[PDB]
Order: sequence, then C-alpha cells, then structure tokens
Amino acid sequence: SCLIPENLRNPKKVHENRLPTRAYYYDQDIFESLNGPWAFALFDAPLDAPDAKNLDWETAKKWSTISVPSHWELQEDWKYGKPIYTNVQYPIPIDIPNPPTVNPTGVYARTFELDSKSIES
Amino acid sequence: DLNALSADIFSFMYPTFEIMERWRKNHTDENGKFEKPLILCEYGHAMGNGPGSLKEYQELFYKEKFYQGGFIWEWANHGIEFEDVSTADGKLHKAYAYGGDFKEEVHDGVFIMDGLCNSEHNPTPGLVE
Amino acid sequence: GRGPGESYPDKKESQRFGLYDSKDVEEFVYDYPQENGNHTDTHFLNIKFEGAGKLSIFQKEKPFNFKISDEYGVDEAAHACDVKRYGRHYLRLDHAIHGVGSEACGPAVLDQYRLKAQDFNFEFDLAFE
Amino acid sequence: SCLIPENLRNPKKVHENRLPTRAYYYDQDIFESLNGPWAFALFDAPLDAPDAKNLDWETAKKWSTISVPSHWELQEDWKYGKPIYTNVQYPIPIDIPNPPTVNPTGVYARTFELDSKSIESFEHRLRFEGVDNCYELYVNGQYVGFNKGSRNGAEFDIQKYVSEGENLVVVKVFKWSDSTYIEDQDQWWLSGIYRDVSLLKLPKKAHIEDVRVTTTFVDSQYQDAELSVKVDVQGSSYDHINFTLYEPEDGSKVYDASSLLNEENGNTTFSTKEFISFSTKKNEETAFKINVKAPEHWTAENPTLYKYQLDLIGSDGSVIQSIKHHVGFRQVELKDGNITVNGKDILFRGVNRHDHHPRFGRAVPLDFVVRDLILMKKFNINAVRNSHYPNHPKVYDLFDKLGFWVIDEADLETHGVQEPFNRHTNLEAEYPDTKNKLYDVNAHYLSDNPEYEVAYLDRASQLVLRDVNHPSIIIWSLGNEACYGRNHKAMYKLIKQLDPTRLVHYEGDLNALSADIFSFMYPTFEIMERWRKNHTDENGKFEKPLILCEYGHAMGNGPGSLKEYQELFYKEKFYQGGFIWEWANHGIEFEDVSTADGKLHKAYAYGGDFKEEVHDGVFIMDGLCNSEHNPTPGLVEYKKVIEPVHIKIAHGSVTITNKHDFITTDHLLFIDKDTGKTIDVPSLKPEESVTIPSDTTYVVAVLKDDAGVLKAGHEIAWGQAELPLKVPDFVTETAEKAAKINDGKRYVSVESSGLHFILDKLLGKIESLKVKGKEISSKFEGSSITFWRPPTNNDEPRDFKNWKKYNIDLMKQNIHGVSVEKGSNGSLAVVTVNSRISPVVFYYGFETVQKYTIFANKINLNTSMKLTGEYQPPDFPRVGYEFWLGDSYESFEWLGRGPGESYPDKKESQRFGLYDSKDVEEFVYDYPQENGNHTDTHFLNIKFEGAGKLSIFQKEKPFNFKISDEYGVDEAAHACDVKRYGRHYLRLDHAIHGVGSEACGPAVLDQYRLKAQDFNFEFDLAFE
Amino acid sequence: GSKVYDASSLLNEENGNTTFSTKEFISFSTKKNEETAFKINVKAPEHWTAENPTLYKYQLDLIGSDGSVIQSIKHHVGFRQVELKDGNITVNGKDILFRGVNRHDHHPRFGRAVPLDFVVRDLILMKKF
Ligand SMILES: [Mn+3]
Ligand SMILES: [Mn+3]
Repeated sequence: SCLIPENLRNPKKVHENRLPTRAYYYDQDIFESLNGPWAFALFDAPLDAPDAKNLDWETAKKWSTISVPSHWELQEDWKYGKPIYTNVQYPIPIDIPNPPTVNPTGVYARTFELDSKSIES
Repeated sequence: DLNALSADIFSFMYPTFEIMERWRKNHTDENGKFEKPLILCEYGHAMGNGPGSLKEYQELFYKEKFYQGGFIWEWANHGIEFEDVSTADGKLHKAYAYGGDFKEEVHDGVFIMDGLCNSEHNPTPGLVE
Repeated sequence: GRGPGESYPDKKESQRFGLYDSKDVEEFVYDYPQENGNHTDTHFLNIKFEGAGKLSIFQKEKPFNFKISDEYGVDEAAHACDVKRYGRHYLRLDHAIHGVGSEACGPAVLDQYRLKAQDFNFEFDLAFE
Repeated sequence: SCLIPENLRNPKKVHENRLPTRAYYYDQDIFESLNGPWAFALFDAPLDAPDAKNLDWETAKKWSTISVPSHWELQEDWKYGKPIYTNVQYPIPIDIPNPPTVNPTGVYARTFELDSKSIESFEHRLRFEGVDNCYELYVNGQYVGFNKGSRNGAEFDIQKYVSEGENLVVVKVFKWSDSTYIEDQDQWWLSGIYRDVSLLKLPKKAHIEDVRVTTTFVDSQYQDAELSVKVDVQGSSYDHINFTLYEPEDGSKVYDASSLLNEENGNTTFSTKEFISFSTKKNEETAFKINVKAPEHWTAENPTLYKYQLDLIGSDGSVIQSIKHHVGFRQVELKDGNITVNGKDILFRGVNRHDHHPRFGRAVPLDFVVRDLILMKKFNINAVRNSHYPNHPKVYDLFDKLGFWVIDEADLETHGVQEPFNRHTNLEAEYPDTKNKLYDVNAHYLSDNPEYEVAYLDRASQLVLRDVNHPSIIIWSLGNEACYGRNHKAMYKLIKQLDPTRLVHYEGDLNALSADIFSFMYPTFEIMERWRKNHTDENGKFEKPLILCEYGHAMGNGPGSLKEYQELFYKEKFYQGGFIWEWANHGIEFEDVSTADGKLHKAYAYGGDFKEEVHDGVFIMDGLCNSEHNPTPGLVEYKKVIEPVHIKIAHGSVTITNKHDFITTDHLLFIDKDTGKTIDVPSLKPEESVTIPSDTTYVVAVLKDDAGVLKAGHEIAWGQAELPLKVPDFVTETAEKAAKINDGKRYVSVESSGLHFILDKLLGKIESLKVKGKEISSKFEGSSITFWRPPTNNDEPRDFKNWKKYNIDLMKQNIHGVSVEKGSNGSLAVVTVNSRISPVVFYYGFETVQKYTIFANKINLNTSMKLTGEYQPPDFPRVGYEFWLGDSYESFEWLGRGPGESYPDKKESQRFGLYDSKDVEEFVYDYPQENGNHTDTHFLNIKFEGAGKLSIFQKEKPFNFKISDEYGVDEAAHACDVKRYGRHYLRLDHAIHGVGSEACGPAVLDQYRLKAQDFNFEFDLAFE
Repeated sequence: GSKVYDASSLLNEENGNTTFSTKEFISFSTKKNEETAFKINVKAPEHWTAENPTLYKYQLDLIGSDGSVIQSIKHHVGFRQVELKDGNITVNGKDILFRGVNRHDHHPRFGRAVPLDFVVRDLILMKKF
C-alpha cells in the first residue's frame, strides 16, 4: 500500500529515535514550556501535507494558530471537526494493520530561541 | 486473563453475586486457602439513575477475605459542552453531548453518561449513595 | 422521611430520616432526562399553600413514595434543556415504585426491590389544616 | 480611645517598616510563593486576638486552615461571614478617624524552611500583593511592621528575624481602620489576604532594587527616540551593568492564555535577536541614555514591544541578577489641548474594570483576567480604567502585550461623606457641571483634611512607583469621588515629580486645577456641549480636553443611546471618548430559594441577598457582561457603535472610512455578503475614506489572519443598505366560500371550511381562532390590548413610577358595542368591536375600534385607538396584543433585526436578515426584567407542528414582537424565580418604549420615547 | 499523612533557590569511582498508606570534582510494601479493601487535555466521598 505511509501501517514501528523511558521528575530549572500558540494546518491525508524537510518558518508563519495543548476536535466553532463517540465498535474498517487511506493529518510548527551559552552548557 | 495465567490477581467486571460466589468456591480449597483474590475492576455501572444494590455488593465484600473490593464504573460522565436546540423551547441552550449529538456515522449514544459525577464533574445521587 | 435528596428502593440508605423542606434542597438535574425526584419511605408529606396553611398526606400502616414537580416530556427529551414544564405543579403520590438496579451494564434490579405484578391495597388520608 | 488600637485610628500611620515602592518585576528565581493553606482564626475585635509576640506554631497548628489568597467572607458555608454591598453609604458610623470598636480581626499563621546557605546567600523579604483592610506582620514572634492600602503592595525586610530551620509568619489582619474612610468604592466589602504572598530571595552582596525606563521622541515628527534606562543598585560588590535591547516583535503577535501567563524561567534564553548593546564602566553611574533610530511605535491598536535584558555583573564578570522585560516606544503629551500619544489625539473606546470573580471576589485568578481582556478585544474595546484602584501587578504586562490605553487609578474613594448630606437636604439629582459645589461642603472631612495628606500621598506614591514602566499606562488618576481638596493638589505635585512622562486625571476636580484633563461622568449632551463651548476660546483653541471616565451606565437592559454619544465623540476634537460603566456585574454565586419552584437553585447575589443592615440592592448588576463575565446585549451593542471602520451603503455605493487612531485597514478582508466574493479596498490611513460602486446590500470587515488574541475571520465592522418594507406575496383566498355566522347573546361564531373564529362579545376576547390546524387565542387579563412591561433597571427610578402611578398595569377593556356583518369583497365576515380601553381609577383611555375582517386563510385586524380624557400619562411602556399559541407551536422565524433582542435606542448591532429561533440562545438577565423584544420586524412566521406556518405582518411599518414562556418577571429577584406557563404566548406590538440609561444617567431620549398619542395600526394573520 | 493541602500547595512547582527541607534524618555519600547506588537500613519508619499517606522528602545531589551541585532531584519516599500473601493483595502485611472508581481523563470543554487544577478537583471530591 503505497498510498498509506509505511510507518502508519507497521505495528513494529513503535518509535524512531525515542530515548529510553525513565522515571518522571518535573524540574523547573530543566523544563521549559513550549505550550501556547503554534502554527497549524490540517490536511485530508499524509500525501497532502508538506514535506517538513522543506518547510520554512516563513511559510508556516502564514498559517492559522492552534493552542498547545488541545484536541483539534474541540476548537472554537468546531473548526477542525467534532468528537466521535464509540464504545466497542471501531470507527474505521478492520484491515489490520492498515489505517484508512483518508487519514486527517495535522502539521504543527513553532520556533524557540537558543543562546550561544545554552548549546555549550 | 480469566484464569490469571499471567496475572497475580483475579478480576471480574459487573458480576452477579452468584457468579462471584461460584468463582470464590472453585478457587478456595478444602482447607479454606486461596492462591489469588478477587477484585471488581468495574462494577455498579453508574449510568443515570443508579446504581442500585451497592449495598448488597458491599455486604459481600466484608463477608469474604477472598473479595478485596472494587472500582465502580465510572467517575464522571464524558459529556462535552455544546449548543443544543431545545425541543421544549425552540431556542438555543447549553447542553452536554453524548453519542449522536455530533452526528457520527456510528456511535454508542448515551453510554457516554455513565459516571457517579455529571459531565461538569459534580456529584450525582450515585456518588452520594 | 428520607432526604434531603431523592431515594429509591435499592438506592435510599444514604438519605437518612429527618424532617425536610423543599426550600433547602437543590433538586438534581440529570444530564440525560429520566425518572428522578422520588422520595421513598415517606412517613408524611405537608404541602404548603399560600395564605391557607398545609395539606397533610399520609399512608396507613406503611411509608409511601412521592414526587412533586413541574415537568413532562421527560421520556423524549434528549437533554435537560429539552424538558417541558407545565404552568402548575403536580403531586405524584405512590403506593410503590420499582427499584433502579444497574441493568444498563450489570445485574437486573434485585428480586426484593422489583415491583412485582400483584394486588394492591392501600389507604391515604388527605388532611386539611 | 484605648479600646481601639492606636494604629487603626491614625491616618498618618500609613505603614511601619515598609520598604520604598519600586517597579514591579516578577522573577521566578527570586519569588517563592507562600500561597496555600494557613492556620487561621477570627476574633470579634483586636483585644480578643492573641499577642503575636507569644504565639507558638505549636499553638497555631491547632487552628482551622484558610487558603491564601482568598476573602474570608467567601468561604465554604459562609464560615466567616457574608459579603456586604454598599454603593455610596459607609457601612460604619462616621467618626473620623475612628473605626468601629467591634472590628473583625483575622490572625493568619504558617511556617517556611530556611537553609544554612540561604541566609548567607540572600536578602530575605516578604511581599504581600494585597490585604484588606490593613495588617501587622510578625516573624518568629518578632514584630516586623504594619501596612495600610488594600489594593497596593508591600515589601518588608525579613533578614534580621529569620532562623535556620522552621520560620513562623503571623499576619494580623483588621477589617476596619481610619483607612476605611478612603476605601469607599461602590463594590463588595471583602476582607483578608486576597492576593499573593511571596518570600523574596535577592542576591545578598549586590542586587537590582529599582529600574526606570522612559522613551522620549527627540523630534516633532516622532521618528528617532531617546531610550533612558536608570538603575538603582543596592550594595557594593558589583562591577557594572549590561543592557541588551532586542529586535521588535510586531503588535500583531499571536498570544493565548498559556503564553501570556508563562512565567519561566532561569535557564530560558530570553531572546537572541540583538539590536542594541550597552555596557556601563566600573565606578560609573548605573544609568544611560541611548539614541534609537526610528523605532517601531507602541500603540494600543498595535502593541509592538522591544524585549530587553538588564544584567548586573560582578568583578569576575558573572551575572549577579537579570531583569527580562520589554520597552514600548510611546510618548504621551498634552498637546494643543488634546491627550496625545506619539502626536496623535487618540479616542478612547473604553470600559471601567473592577476586580471581580463570581466565586472568589477580588481574589481574581490571572487566567480570569486574561479572559476579560480577550473578550474586550473581541468587542472593539481599546482602553480600560482601573476602577478604582491598581490591580494585581502582573496584569499590566497583559495590557502592554494586548494593547490597551490604561488609566491606572489610586486606591482612594471618599464618596460616603456625601450620604448624610444628600439625605438631610433631600437631594434629588447631581449634574457633572454643578455637583462639585455639593462635594465642596464636605471636603474638609478627608480630602481637605491635613491629617490625611500623608495617606493621600502614599496612595499616589504607591500607585505610580509600582507601575511606572508599563507603556500601556498613559494616565494616572488620583482616585474617585473623593471630593476636592489640598490633598489632591499635593498628590498632583508629587506624581509630576515622580513621573513627568504621563498625564493626571481626577474627575472630582471639575476645573482641573490639579489635573491635566477634564472628565465627566454620565453627562447629558447639553452638559457636554456647554462645557466644550465654555472652554473653547474665540480662536477655536482649548487648553484641555474632555473624556467621560464613566458613561452609558450598563445596568440591565441597556444602555440606550450609545449611538448618540458616539456621534458626539467623532464630531468634536475636544471630546476624546469615554469609558462605559461597567465591565461586568459584581454578582456572587449563592444558593437561592425559588419563588417559582419552592426549591433551591444557583443564583447571583446583589445587595440584600446576604441580609445586610444597609445595602444598595441591584446596583451590583451594572455591567456590559453578566456576573459570570459573559457578554450581554449591552456589550454586543457597544462593539457596533465603537467599530473602528465605518461602512455606509447607499445609492449603489459603499463608502468605507477608517476610524482607527493609528493602524491601516490592510489587516482587514472586506466581503460582499450578497455574493461572497471579496472587495478590493485600497489601504486606508486613519480618517481616509473611499467610495466603491457596488450593487451590494451588506458588507463585512473581517480579520485576514490570527493577530493578537483574535482569529482569522473575526468581525471588526460591518454595514448594510437600509431595507425597504416589502409586503410578503401571500395570496388571500377571496373566492366565495359558504360560511356559517352565529351571533349569539354573548359569543359570536364564524365557521367555514378550515376556519373557526369565536369571540366573546362581553370581553372583546378571542376565545379561539383555528385556521388550517393552527390555533391562537387572546392571552386575556382585563384587556385584549396591553401596555405593561416588566420594568427594566432603567425604568425603575422614573418611568416605572409614572406607569404605576397611572395604573397602566391595570388597563381595562370595556366593550360598548359589537357589530357582525356578512362578508363583502371576498370576505367571509366582518366583526367590529367598539370599546373603551382605560385603567381603573382614571378618566384617560382609548376610544377603540377593532375591525376583524375574516377571510378563509387570513385575518385582517385593524386597530384604531383614540386617546381621550383628562390627566394622562406622558408615555407607555408598550402597546399591542397578547396571544396564546396552540399546543402545536414549536418554533418561529422572522425577517428583521437579530439574532438577539432589539429596542428603539438599542438595535443597530442587530443587523437585518432572516432569523430562526432555533439558532439563538435567548439572553437570560441576572436581574429579571423586560427582555426578548425584536424591533423593526418585517414579518414573523410561527411554525406549528404538522400544520405549517402562520405569517404575521404589520401594514406599512415594521413592528415589535416577543415570543416566550415566562411571567412573574416583575417580582422575580433572580433568573430562577421566573415562572413559566404550560404554553407559549406571542406579544405582538405596534410600538415599544426605548431603554435609555436612567438608572444612572440620561432618560430615554425624546425620539425613542413612546409618547401618549392616538394609535392606528393594521395586522394580517396569514395562515399557510 | 494528616498533612493539610489545597490546590495551590499541591500544584506549586517551585523552585531553584527554594530550600526543599532542613529536618535531616539520614545522610549518605557515595565515593569517587564507586557505584552510584546504595542500600540503607531505616529504623522503624512511618508507613505510607492510602488512609495515611505519610511521606519522607528526600534530596538527591549529583556532585562534581570542585564539590559543587551539578543537579538535584527533590522528591519523596513512601514506606510501603505490596505482596501477594496467603492469597491476598497485601500492603504492609494487611489485606486491603478497595473503595474505588475508574477515572478517565475528561473535561467537558477540553476533553483529555485536562488542566491539573481540574484533576485535583476530582481527587478532593473522591476523598470527600
Ligand atoms: Mn436537546
Ligand atoms: Mn431569587
């Protein structure tokens, strides 16, 4: 299935490059929040989303913003859809391990500042 | 994992007293020893007016060392706030959505509203009981 | 009788006995409209009329059930705001009421709480001050 | 008075050992929160409270806890009393400067841990953001100091008193003091530590104490500017200071609550887009002046900010302390008689905002304040007045970042000195041009009292010095309604010495002898105009301008005539706008017993609900937003009248005028609503306009992109061509149908295929009208034409008194003759009713003729009402029919104004269109009153289940209507007290009285009053 | 565990210069080039239990050659042992009883993006019931 990206239909692709899980401790001096407004665009499926290896901030600047954290089905005026409730039944067809081809894809973008000393320290 | 082949505990959801009692008896040996206990990971479904007979479950919990209690389902209704058109009024009002209100192709309706607390996470008579 | 909140055969024990005034109670609004507001094990009920005192109501030899409300269209109202209201209140004065159980997901109302089909015999007094 | 402690009755004891006020900067590394649960006990008076010099933690441990911050009148189960509402009147006896002897005293206690290294490394302070009314402070059983000024901050040096290990903080808080006399704001009386408490750890050997930042343009063309940064460094062990200004972030920057409130952090790199850098030299002044090439201006319409970092640096070249804040390049002047920012004479589109939350009171979560301001921006507001005190210090960065013109106001109100005078002299009215002579009588008690000078100066000093560095603040105000005296003059001198960069406001000073601005509250247009003319010389020059610090009182249904105030604002350069009173209702959430139900319901309290001895009732509920801080129709209307772009559509032309002070229209997308295609609008500068030929009826001005706290597509302005009244194309059945007419002794029947008309001739009542499955009948009590409405808050002081006096609520219809004839021109029958409609007790009334022309599918109702008799009312609330709707009734739809309610002087925000009742959440007033009317209604369709619609239209003029459920509105204290019928009614009205702002301000204007006169109007009841 | 908390003190996240505690009980140091781990015997510590959540605060410091603090972890220890013992779920030797609920992440407006403030609200209510 070349119309569905490989990593969305691979049960073994649990992550790529994720660090090993460790015990959680919040530390104010270490943790710096990136919550707030991010540039955001929603696409019908992966193939309509831009290549992120070529996405400028100059391009993403022009998008609407969404606030992180939040679900995109819970926005002012249901801008990016509405919530779906199912109990037992899957809301997709069962074709393990394929997801549906039309697969809502949201691209988030924001920037942050880094010091000369920061990268060194 | 009914027989806890790879668990340390037995667990039922929404069991009948008779079913609890069958299990107890089939897992207590002649000496009165049991190898693993029973919890109710989900019981006393709290949907709407109810749950009834929390009393009878409790009496059972206190009577047998083999039972170690339960966790009622659920803490709070999953209602989402939205604008509803009133069937009484013909006008727009704040309400709490369950399946169908967002016009899903497939949904499970009012099973969203199964908490001891309402959608605003405030106590119902269920929690009080 | 039992209060301050509602009570049902298998959902009543949290509601201790005492003298209760409707003015002190915020009656519970269900997120999904359904049977509500019953008071079980009622010894007597006083209904206050402006400028004319009270009407006392009691059932002979057994406590009774009652509901005083405003509401209708409850069966088909999808949300609290869909509930219709009359221009006057009614009294629902009941000899008996079915239990509540947890059958939406779990056991049916237990036998001793079911309002089984049978003969009914009961006596009420409507005592006017 | 030895039964009252000396410090609670000494106007000069403003504080003991409080540090000098400095510019506020929050720093996460320095600030350590002491918020949370504290040991707390309440005592009847000071003499019952323990001696804090002997209070153990072992003893205080045993008390109940209260959470800081919070008011003690707002606890679970009203444990420590209930809120008290007074407007003008003091809730205490006036015996200046004594407070009452019985003076609620709350003792707070908690502990905190201190390290060995901590005491060595840092200077330790306690900072209290706000405590009401005043307090003495103890650490480890030792007196630290005393403080007055409830909405001001305070820092105390704690170094001498602290130990390694556990440290005990004890705060003794008093409800009343000599300070109470100057804290008489029209608001809730609430006590306690209601704002943050912090432990500050400053670097010990040297630290930054204070910073002053000013931006002065060098030139009359406002290009190059001088940035002046002066630093006060405390201690010897430092080398110099560094300063970095970063490249600007445009005011169009996108924010949300999370990013606005983010407080991080130590290792967080503030910015790296360097613009200017400066270093000081060893042993030289820790201050400097920099020339800045053509910087981006800070404006409320475009709050462009330059971030900066100020570093204190030691001998080893390491950073001792950093301040990360911002600079807004802005200059305020009094120039050619106008308040001027960067050379431009600005317009205030403002509100007064108190600190209020429906559950927490004046202890407002910052989250909630952000909510307020986002809403303000969403509704075209550009300015706020801090009525009547400074807010939490963190709020001012919010103004800086979002862009508001801010009047920061001293915590000083004296109003209550007038109340005994008002009652003794039976004073009926105060007017902005003359009322100062009344206040002059009592100024000697406080504002002209030398004993209070120190206190008055303290309120000024505290106000200015805490907030000096916020570009959003352009005006300092000396307080509110405190009369006028020497103390105000003293405050003015001090503020100008402290901060020459801003202007001074004080409304109590009519002639602005010690203010830079003129200010009125609730003035009449005539009064505004008298003032303008008396202060403009023969050349057209004025020395100072006029603002309305309070106007358009937003209490309940209203305010009316915002339109007429605005027209005035735009017409004269001398007027620079106003701030409406108020932002939001001050309602406190509580459990109410229902008058409708007999049951308990959530409601919002105003005066009386908490059973005060003395209170001022419903004057709590005077906001554009309700108690839950959500928009009312007031806010909706205000947004429209103040829209910063005018769109006028006439004669095949759209004229667009830019009404901003600074920004262009470039950020706006103009949509032709009739076609959906956008309109190419040239970039318009302030006051520039353009006419574009178009066939359009309806043009909208909308935001192109997310900017600030607003979303793409957000409506800023709009315009419509006026809509002619068109008769619907309903076909009346004029074919000849056989019809049975039964004219009985009392009742008259007209029956035909699909039609049933019964009238009670004795009453003039329609018993039943059923046409094609659709039924109505008259909602009858005395009369078939009624005049009453549940009085608005504005109606109460005068119009209601008149309407009650003339028994308008008891209008009766007395039938004189009924005429029944067979149908003529396609007609089935004509029933004509002659009657007198007059109230009991009275002569005046209407000689009335009601002609019912009955067709098979339509009923024409002609009403002729001739005003007759002596001793008439001036005006009526309303005039029209009331009809019960059949059981079939489900919904309605109308052509006219919407989606919300509308009234003669409160309607323009409600554009024309086709509206469906199903799409509208009808507004619930916190205080039940006249609501739900729709004015300028072209036609109304009432939908009946399974039987289609009934169409209703008035001939030759648009009409008024209300469809509802409700009654007992007059006497319902709260929303939950409103009663409801088992069926809906239609209130179908020829005309309705305007709304005005008379609860505090001008009566409904003449052109909006429903004057007593003859009424003649024709309605059609067309059945599908 | 009888310690008094509120939303503010439960959620307080501060801070760098804040002195965690100073009521020292036990101290341990590791030696250069040795395992960065250890086992300590603790004399009759206070038990952590759900009915009494007694906690020992601790501070763990990473230390450089110059003896300065590279990084700190400030957390707590709850002295508690869970076992399967004679067929029962056992904490500190005691066969416990679950008085429980299932709690999903839910907020009526934000969904699964629940403010911590709101979670605290949930748990206070649970304890109150
Ligand atoms: Mn509904
Ligand atoms: Mn009430």
